[PDB]
Amino acid sequence: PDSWDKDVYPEPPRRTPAPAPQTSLPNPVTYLTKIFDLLVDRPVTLAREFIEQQHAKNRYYYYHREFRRVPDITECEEKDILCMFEAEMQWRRDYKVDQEIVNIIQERLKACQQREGESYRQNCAKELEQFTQVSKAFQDRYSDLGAHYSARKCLAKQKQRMLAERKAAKEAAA
Amino acid sequence: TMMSGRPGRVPLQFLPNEARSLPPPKLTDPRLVYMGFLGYCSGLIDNAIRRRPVVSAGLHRQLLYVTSFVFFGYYLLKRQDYMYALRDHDMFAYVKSHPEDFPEKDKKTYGEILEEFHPVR
Ligand SMILES: CCCCCCCCCCCCCCCCCC(=O)OC[C@H](COP(=O)([O-])OCC(O)COP(=O)([O-])OC[C@@H](COC(=O)CCCCCCCCCCCCCCCCC)OC(=O)CCCCCCCCCCCCCCCCC)OC(=O)CCCCCCCCCCCCCCCCC
Ligand SMILES: CCCCCCCCCCCCCCCCC[C@@H](O)O[C@H](CO[C@H](O)CCCCCCCCCCCCCCC)COP(=O)(O)OCC[N+](C)(C)C
Ligand SMILES: CCCCCCCCCCCC(=O)OC[C@H](COP(=O)([O-])O)OC(=O)CCCCCCCCCCC
Repeated sequence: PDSWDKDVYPEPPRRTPAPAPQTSLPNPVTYLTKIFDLLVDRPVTLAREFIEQQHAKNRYYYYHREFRRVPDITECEEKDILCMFEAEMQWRRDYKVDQEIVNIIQERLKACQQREGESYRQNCAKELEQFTQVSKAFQDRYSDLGAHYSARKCLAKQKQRMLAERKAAKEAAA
Repeated sequence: TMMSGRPGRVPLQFLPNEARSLPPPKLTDPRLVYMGFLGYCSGLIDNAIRRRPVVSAGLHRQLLYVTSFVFFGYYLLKRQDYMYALRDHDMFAYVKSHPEDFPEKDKKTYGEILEEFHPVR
């Protein structure tokens, strides 16, 4: 459907086998599906058609809010409260966006596991790798900031990580 | 005594002439309203102690209580504002006069400042 992006929420093309009966007995599932279509599907479809027809008469729109980029805590001077506040708010919004990214990847993983069913171990290796990478990056960024997390604390953690990486690289090149 | 003995201080002067250059408190100052509330409470306590109807008796007495409290509160607010303004003025003058004691400092961003990170686990 056009409600969601098929690229953001991937789904393999469905392959439903054609029915090839081998008995002269009737199909109770087929009969019950026909009865369900005649008793439930058509009434709910008519009701939804009327509701959508009512909706189309008073059509109106809502928008997606856009935020421009602002200087971050690295650019903010020491004890500059206005810039610090702006950077903290931007960092919090980006944190929420990253959380939703991790949620999207996790939902993709769950859906692929359920879809593949009995052979999920092999067929879902692609989605497990993406989740592994995303979770590793997210954990490295926001692992142990604490209850009173802040952009300053995350920046300090990144500085510590960069210092450790630089020391390791210098030791390797030595 | 911090501000006592300040140069040019006239003894026993509640409000000097230099206080006239400051913005007077507005008549609707919340501090003045609280002073009037204190006056009203004083009138109510007067009625209660003298065993009169608390809200009804002595309307003139309650009015005089409120008016006196508002008057003294207005003058007290004027003096308080003048003293705080004088303190700030003297502090700024001293900061201007002692740049060696109050020097400007180089401002370095958090990208340059190294702060230790304490993990919570
Ligand atoms: C305004 C409402 C209250 C707000 C309170 C906020 C804080 C400020 C307090 C100011 C108090 C002023 C009055 C003090 C004396 C009261 C005496 C009394 O009994 O009065 C009864 C009197 C009515 O009864 P009554 O038959 O006339 O009284 C005859 C006998 O006195 C009847 O007495 P009795 O001979 O039958 O003896 C019985 C009673 C006699 O004893 C009493 O009734 C107690 C009298 C002293 C109470 C404390 C006075 C204030 C001290 C400072 C409070 C600090 C509060 C904050 C700190 C935390 C709490 C402590 O003794 C006992 O019950 C003994 C057992 C209990 C003892 C332990 C508790 C004692 C009080 C502790 C709490 C104190 C704070 C709350 C005070 C509330 C006072 C109404 O009630 C009032 O007058 C209440 C105030 C009415 C104000 C009306 C204003 C005009 C209309 C509304 C306009 C609103 C604004 C509109 C704006 C524009 C809109 C368009
Ligand atoms: C709530 C507690 C009780 C408050 C009631 C206090 C009553 C004070 C009695 C005098 C009040 C009116 C005085 C007005 C005329 C006299 C003014 C002048 O003579 O005195 C001034 C000084 O007096 C006071 O400034 C005026 C009275 C101030 C009282 C304010 C009480 C603040 C308490 C905080 C709670 C607020 C309560 C609000 C309701 C009162 C200037 O004299 P000065 O030579 O320069 O001071 C010498 C003192 N030195 C040496 C230490 C410097
Ligand atoms: C100024 C020139 C005008 C003419 C001269 C006037 C002189 C002074 C006025 C006299 C007041 C008066 O006679 O009546 C006082 C009334 C109630 O009278 P009473 O029956 O309680 O004795 O009400 C009172 O009791 C007053 C209550 C006030 C108590 C004190 C309040 C203090 C204010 C500041 C406190 C911080």
